[PDB]
Amino acid sequence: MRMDEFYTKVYDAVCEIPYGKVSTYGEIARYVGMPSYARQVGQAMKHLHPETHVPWHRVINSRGTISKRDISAGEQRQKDRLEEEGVEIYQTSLGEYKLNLPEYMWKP
DNA sequence: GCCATGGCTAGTA
DNA sequence: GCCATGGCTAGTA
Repeated sequence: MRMDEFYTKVYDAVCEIPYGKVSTYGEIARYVGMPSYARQVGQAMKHLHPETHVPWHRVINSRGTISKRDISAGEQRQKDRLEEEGVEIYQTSLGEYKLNLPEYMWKP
């Protein structure tokens, strides 16, 4: 499979995560049949434009935290979105935001 | 080509 | 560890 397809397949899968659930880079990656490709799902999400109607906020790492995402710390926005979805998050010592995976985890 | 740089993470320590 | 992108440079031609 070529990139650009992959992407389309990701976004498809991401568009499938239910309102108020979530998944992880890792899961998605395996979902679309390329388990080794977490990081890239990462990047697929990165490249989307704001105007997207693709649920990129519903994807976080396997440690139930909002991925660091150093460049453009304006990922604060991912938090907001997720709260208004009802999902409930808190911070940590060392900052970060985090939630209860077993609950919110989309178990397809 | 070799190398650093990422919204990573299963399995060690 | 895994793996794409993209910016350097040995060193072929």
